[PDB]
Amino acid sequence: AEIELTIDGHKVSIEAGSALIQACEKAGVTVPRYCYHDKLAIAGNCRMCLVDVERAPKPVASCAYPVAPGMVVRTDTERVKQARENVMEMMLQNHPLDCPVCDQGGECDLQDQSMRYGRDRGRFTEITGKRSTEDKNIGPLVKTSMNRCIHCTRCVRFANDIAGAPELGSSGRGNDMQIGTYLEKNLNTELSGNVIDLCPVGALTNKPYAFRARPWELKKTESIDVMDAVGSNIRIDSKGVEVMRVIPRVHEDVNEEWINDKSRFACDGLKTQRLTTPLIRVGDKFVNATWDDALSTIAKAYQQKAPKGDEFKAVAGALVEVESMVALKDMTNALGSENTTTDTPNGNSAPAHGITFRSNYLFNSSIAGIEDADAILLVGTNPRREAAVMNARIRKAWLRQELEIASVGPTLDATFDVAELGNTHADLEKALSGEFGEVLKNAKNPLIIVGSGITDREDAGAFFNTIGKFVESTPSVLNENWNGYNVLQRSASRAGAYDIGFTPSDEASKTTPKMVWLLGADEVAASDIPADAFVVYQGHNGDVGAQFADVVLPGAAYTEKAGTYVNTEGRSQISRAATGPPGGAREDWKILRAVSEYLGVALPYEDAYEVRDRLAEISPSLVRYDLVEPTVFGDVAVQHSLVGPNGSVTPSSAPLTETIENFYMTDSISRSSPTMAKSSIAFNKDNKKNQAFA
Amino acid sequence: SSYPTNDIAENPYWKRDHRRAYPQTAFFDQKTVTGLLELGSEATPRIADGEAGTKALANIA
Amino acid sequence: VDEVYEPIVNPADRYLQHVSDLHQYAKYIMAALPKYIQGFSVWKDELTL
Amino acid sequence: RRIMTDYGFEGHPLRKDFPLTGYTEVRWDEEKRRVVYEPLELTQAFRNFSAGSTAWEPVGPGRDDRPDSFKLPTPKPE
Amino acid sequence: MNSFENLAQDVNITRSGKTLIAKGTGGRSSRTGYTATVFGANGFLGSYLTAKLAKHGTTVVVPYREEMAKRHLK
Amino acid sequence: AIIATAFAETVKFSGSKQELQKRTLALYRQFLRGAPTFADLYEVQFSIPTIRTKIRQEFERHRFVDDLSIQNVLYAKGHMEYQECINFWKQQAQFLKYFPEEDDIQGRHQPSNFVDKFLKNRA
Amino acid sequence: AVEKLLNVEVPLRGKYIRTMFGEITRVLNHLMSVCSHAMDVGALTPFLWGFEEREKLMEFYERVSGARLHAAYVRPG
Amino acid sequence: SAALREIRFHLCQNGSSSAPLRQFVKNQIGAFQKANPSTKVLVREANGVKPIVFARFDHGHESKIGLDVSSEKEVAERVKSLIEAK
Amino acid sequence: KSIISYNGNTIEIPEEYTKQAPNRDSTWAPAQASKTEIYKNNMVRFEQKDLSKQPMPYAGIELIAQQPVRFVHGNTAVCDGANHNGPGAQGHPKIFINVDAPGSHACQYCGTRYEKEH
Amino acid sequence: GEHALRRYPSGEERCIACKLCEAICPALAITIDAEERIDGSRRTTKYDIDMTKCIYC
Amino acid sequence: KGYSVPPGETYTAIEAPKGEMGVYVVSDGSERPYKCKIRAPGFAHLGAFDHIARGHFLPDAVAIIGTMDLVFGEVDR
Amino acid sequence: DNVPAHEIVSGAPAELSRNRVVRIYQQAKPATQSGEYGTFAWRLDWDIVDVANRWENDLIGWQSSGDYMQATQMKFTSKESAIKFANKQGWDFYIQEPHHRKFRVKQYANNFVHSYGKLKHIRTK
Amino acid sequence: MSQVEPGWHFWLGYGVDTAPCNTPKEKLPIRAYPYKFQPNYTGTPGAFVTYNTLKPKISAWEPVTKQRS
Ligand SMILES: NC(=O)C1=CN([C@@H]2O[C@H](COP(=O)(O)OP(=O)(O)OC[C@H]3O[C@@H](n4cnc5c(N)ncnc54)[C@H](OP(=O)(O)O)[C@@H]3O)[C@@H](O)[C@H]2O)C=CC1
Ligand code: SF4
Ligand code: SF4
Ligand code: SF4
Ligand code: SF4
Ligand code: FES
Ligand SMILES: [Zn+2]
Repeated sequence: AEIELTIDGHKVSIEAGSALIQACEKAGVTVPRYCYHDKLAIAGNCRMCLVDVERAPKPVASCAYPVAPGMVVRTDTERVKQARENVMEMMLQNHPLDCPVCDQGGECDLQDQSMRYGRDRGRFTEITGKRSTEDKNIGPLVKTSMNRCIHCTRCVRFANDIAGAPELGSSGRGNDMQIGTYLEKNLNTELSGNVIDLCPVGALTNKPYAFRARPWELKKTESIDVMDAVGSNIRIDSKGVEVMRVIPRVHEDVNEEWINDKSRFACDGLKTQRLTTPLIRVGDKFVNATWDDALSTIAKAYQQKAPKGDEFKAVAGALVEVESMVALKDMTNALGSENTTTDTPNGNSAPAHGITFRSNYLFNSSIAGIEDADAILLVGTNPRREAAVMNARIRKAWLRQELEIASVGPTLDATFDVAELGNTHADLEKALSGEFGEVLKNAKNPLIIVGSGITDREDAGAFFNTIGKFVESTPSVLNENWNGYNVLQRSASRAGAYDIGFTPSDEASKTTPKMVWLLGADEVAASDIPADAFVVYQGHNGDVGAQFADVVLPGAAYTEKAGTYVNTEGRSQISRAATGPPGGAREDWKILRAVSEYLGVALPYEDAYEVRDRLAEISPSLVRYDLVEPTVFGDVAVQHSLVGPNGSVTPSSAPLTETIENFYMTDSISRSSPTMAKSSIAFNKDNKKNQAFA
Repeated sequence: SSYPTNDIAENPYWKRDHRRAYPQTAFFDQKTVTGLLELGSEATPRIADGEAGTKALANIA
Repeated sequence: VDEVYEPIVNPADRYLQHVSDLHQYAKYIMAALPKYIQGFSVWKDELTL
Repeated sequence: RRIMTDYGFEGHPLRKDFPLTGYTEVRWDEEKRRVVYEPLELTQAFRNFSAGSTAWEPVGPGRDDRPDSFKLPTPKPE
Repeated sequence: MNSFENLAQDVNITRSGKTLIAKGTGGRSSRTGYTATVFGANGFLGSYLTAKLAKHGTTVVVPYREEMAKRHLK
Repeated sequence: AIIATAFAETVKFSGSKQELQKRTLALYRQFLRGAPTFADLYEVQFSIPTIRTKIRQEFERHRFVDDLSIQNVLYAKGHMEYQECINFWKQQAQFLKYFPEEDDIQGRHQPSNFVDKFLKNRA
Repeated sequence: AVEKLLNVEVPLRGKYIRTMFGEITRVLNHLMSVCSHAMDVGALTPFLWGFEEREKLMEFYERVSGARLHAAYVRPG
Repeated sequence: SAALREIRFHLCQNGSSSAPLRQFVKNQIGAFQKANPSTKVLVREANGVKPIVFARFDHGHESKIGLDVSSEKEVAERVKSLIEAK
Repeated sequence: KSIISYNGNTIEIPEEYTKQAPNRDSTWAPAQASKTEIYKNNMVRFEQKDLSKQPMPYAGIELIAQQPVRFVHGNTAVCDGANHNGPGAQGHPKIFINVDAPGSHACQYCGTRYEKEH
Repeated sequence: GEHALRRYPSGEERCIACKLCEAICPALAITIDAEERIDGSRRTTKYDIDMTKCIYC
Repeated sequence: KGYSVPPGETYTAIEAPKGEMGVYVVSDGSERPYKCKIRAPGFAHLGAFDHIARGHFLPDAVAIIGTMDLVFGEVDR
Repeated sequence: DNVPAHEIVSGAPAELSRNRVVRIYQQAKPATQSGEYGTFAWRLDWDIVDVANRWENDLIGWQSSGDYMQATQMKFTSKESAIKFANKQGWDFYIQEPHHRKFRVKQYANNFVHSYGKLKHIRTK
Repeated sequence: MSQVEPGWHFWLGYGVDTAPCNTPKEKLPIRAYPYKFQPNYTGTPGAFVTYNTLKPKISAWEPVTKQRS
């Protein structure tokens, strides 16, 4: 229950047991800080949050002192100002004059709080000099200049509590205390880059960005993170035509201040191996060509080949917008085809879970609902490589709650205790009608998280039928207040695809295609496209799909267009263009409209407003931006789509396999990254730097 | 340099931070001046005591 | 010169009497033209009507 | 009438929605043999550098320098 | 905005194999990608031709004999 | 005192649309009467009918405005432009901003449909 | 203006420098103004006499700031 | 018009106008799918939209008629008319 | 050296002027353009010009590698690139370099290297 | 007067790409780009001054 | 970033050699001004030219422009 | 409706009124810093047009632009003032609502609570 | 005047009382590179040709083809 207290004369109210700094933040009172973070545990080592309380003789730490009723706080008086001055004097005693060569310059809390709450000049002139500290090698992503460490312990707290990487610590004692791995080890985690943002000094910095830019040079665009279906909200920092870095953004219901390393460091791939001009295959060579010539060639291929009905195949890959897929589907249907297809292994056939109700392919117990969790079952998903931030959320819940977690699948090096109980469908049914089934039944907020790798199997109906039966049989998993059936997607376009109906007929499932338009589709195998078919790759990077193509149309990347992306929850988010596309590249729906007009059809929209109206005509949830909708048809969906048409399928005994064999190098932008290549050579479990011999 | 600013011992910056001791800009609408007129000032008070003067001020606010 | 001596003084302290004078002056103007003067404001020898 | 701006200038510069560089520029056209007003293209785009504004509040509240004759009276407690 | 009224497209490939990607809207600071050589640019028709070519950023090479007759082309 | 120039008009905001109607029609009359002067002063390469056509076009641009104060501002700026044109304050360079149609055709490819603009990256 | 907003006091030596150089600047302005008024009225010779004194003072400008005309010397503070 | 190839239902989740369509989707959706086994039935909700049904026949020709009625039977007859008025 | 142009023709440049510096042939940074790329993309403005007289300064990456390592008795080396022959600072900020590790260690302002007497 | 980039007596160049000159320049005459040199040093790859923008302040 | 000036506004002036030169600054608490108007002494004088030079012959207008001491950077700013 | 069309008297180009889109947003609290003073102001900024935003110059490598609103950023006191100004000037806009941190009680004592069972994780500090 | 070597350009100009002939050895700059004095070459083929020390920020894909096996 809330209490009442006074801070600088202002009366404010927060819950009991809260820290004083939280009250000061609610009251609009600014209090300094280096070691306090809203998402990390409370440490009281910087001694910069000191304020005066009438109760206490000495000044007390706002970060740690509990809030009490009737307490009177002052953050204004001479003792507090002198305290801040003294603490900054000691802090900058042994700090190095690296401000020109430091990459935190211009965005340093130490600089700003020295200017605001500290002295104008120093009194340290000792002839013996300052302390020195040797630089650590903790990997190819985080660069270390550890003379600048102020010993806040944010890195350690993050790595040991939020990430599950206990290799970072606090070795030594006193002035010779050094943060790092006591021996040369790597900071092996898919969340390591947030250490760079948490350090208020430049002791831990981005290595590929090391000296590229300063903060004031940068345009800051608030956009959305492709590379996973979490829809992490990001800030793209751009210097003209070049995207310099990507950093996280606050969204407490999606990603909560964090982003993974792919999202942060795959930006290096938007400036190499890009497609800047159209290309025509004349033989074993690609020949650069104009837009008119390439679209002319596509039209002539359509008229020479005469694909009847479902012989025109449309493939959409990861990292594609919704607008592009809608335009491609409208075109493909105007040409008489229903062979809209995903780049997954079993993408030629529609999903076993069906697309009739959105509840069947979404994370219905929303990302903030993991915090409500009491029991979790993980079917065919490693959340550390699929939606790592959601794995961090699962950990966060597990550390503060009674949370019992099980998994049916490959044995996964998890950041929590996971209770592995099988790898087959047999073991799934065993678990669901044995012990963990009753664990799920007696729970008040149980979660059954199914992976997309299950949909990428032939015997997926067997699974989804089993899980659907268990769901409709168990009230606790599906109520009028809570839905525990969740499907975790690993790529950012699948939810929007299924929302717009980007799946194939079964009439088209068995057709051999004569033309194959593949859009951002880099996971094709060279067996899903015939040797005698005319193929059209539309993308932004040449990795796999453009090698196959007969015509290549350069498109725009997610940093170069304002697209709509649907995440796992069903949350539609709108990006924002940071730059324009390079060279002769174009927005992709405009490409599809032009090539429609070159062909014997034409889409009825001509600018972005009409495309938004078409999105509304397809699904009105695609324009309710950032709103996660409930659904009224949970019972109906589990009875119609998951349990009904899947009883005919018989299970395999092939063990479940991991879906993402390398977290790094998952898509075109990452496979074109050299930083991801270095991070794939390193961060391999076979290396001695990445395994501590416990 | 000059002595009281170059001194290394008894020279806290907050005692010579004149920028942050800047004078506020006072603003007086017609409400605030009839308060000074109907009631008085802190130099020449003409206001009742307790809650009576409080809601006497509130009648002008 | 061995040591230069310069006292620490607030530049605003030089204005206080004049500030009070401007306040009184503005009060007179407001009382003479209550139909027109919405307010007045005073900062460091500057009176705004 | 206008006093500072060009004789056919369209816009009012010191408005905050008016950009620093304006909407038009001038060159000499050899074809028309005339000074021609054309849209704007800069070889070097303007760099604002106001994104480096301080994230911490620089100067607090000031100092009350009203005289006591112009502060409203606190009523005596009782 | 300005426009490239001389070009039908922005990606243009020459008959010798050079790929020319036009940069900008079509003004002074824009570039078509093209390079040209006008051998009588000092004169009557050549002046107008070079003006029309360089209005949109076509890199004109002007071979000249008299240093003083060409200055109006810069 | 500081006296006004030749064709100055004191700024007086009408409180009626019916009075501003007469003011606007008078200004139109004055522009039309002064078009020969605009052709003689500025060495214009086209008709006086063309100048009057342009005047009519610019007066039609703001024909269906109904907010009175906006119309007052437009009248004031129109009179400013009349004073700037009839008194030879402008040069030919600024006067011919109104006349981009009379200059020769700007190249061959002027898009009006989607595929043109796409090939030229204007869609 | 910026010092009045910043509420900072310039030291005494800076004040004396600003005063001395403000009056050097006044000498420069009047040497331009009077001896251009003279030239426009027809007296050509005072211009050329006074501009040498302008050069002699420009040297002091250049020695204190490094620029003959645009010193950027007197700053806020 | 060779066939129905996609049906799309739009409805609010708690609006007054969408209760008939809600009942229709809850009760008859299986029968609808069985009667049109080659179609894409897409139920898509969003708070604030008026109930409406879109049918897509062939070469991307699409028709639509709103479903603000006061009975499940009216929803069924209207949907059948749209699926017949190809 | 003869450089193939984008229009298919050759651009003959002597070897002395294809070096990035007179004391280094190669580049010393990824985003740095090679002299061949410079000529290949700007030869219209180099054509009748003298390459003898253009600016071609020496590269510091090769001059600082000629400077020998300094040795210290301790874990810290202090660097201040002062002149010692004229008044004023005239150097870079004072920097303390840790040298406990086996190899040599460079200052961040200048590239002067230090070792721990071994 | 005319601008110049200085070296140390080592021969190494003094500039470290801090971009304070680019930031304080009232005329925006300086344009800088930098990255990590091959020997691990913070040094510029681009440093341009438009004298026709500069005010020589 | 620069030094952040307190919020407020000031008109201050000096006896410039041309007359009363003033600057009306507005500060928004930021490192950059919100508004800076320069009251140039030549603006007012050239505005008064119409009142001062009426009834005079053209040779006297030259003397009037010369005694106003008009530099036009300050007039036009 | 009945909002005045100040666009007619602005003197600005009509392409701003017909073709361009602005965004009205609060600056996100940076991950690099714990400060919050850049927030609390509602920025107005123009979206990118692809052909005119940035391109490199062939002479010396500067980044050229054709967009005359690429560095302009208006700052307002509130969402409503920004919307009123945008509508008065005839600009189409998208409102990006701000995402604030979620309140949760934080105790220093929770770092040292008793574990009745197996320790979930070993805390450093 | 561009033909006047530096040092003398300052002595000629009344900047230093001592010429670079009579300056001490310690006031002279230390050079690890050979000194090359080049005057202004404007109006000649030796005029400075400016260029971009950088390469394009966005690197394009060198197309390579694969067969459908
Ligand atoms: N103008 C007309 O009425 C007609 C012109 N033409 C032809 O069209 C072209 C237009 O030229 P025009 O417009 O008449 O204006 P010019 O004829 O003045 O253009 C003449 C150009 O030729 C150059 N030139 C002449 N002789 C030589 C030479 N021996 N070596 C190098 N350069 C030389 C001149 O260079 P410099 O200036 O250095 O002498 C000048 O650039 C010419 O080919 C002309 O014959 C055809 C029919 C009618
Ligand atoms: S961490 Fe901050 S204060 Fe320390 S050197 Fe870097 S920029 Fe300067
Ligand atoms: S390394 Fe950085 S984040 Fe970690 S304690 Fe030191 S200063 Fe803080
Ligand atoms: S970037 Fe500019 S200020 Fe920084 S070291 Fe280089 S020249 Fe000096
Ligand atoms: S104008 Fe000249 S002196 Fe001033 S910052 Fe720019 S380059 Fe440096
Ligand atoms: S924030 Fe409280 S001691 Fe660091
Ligand atoms: Zn050094």
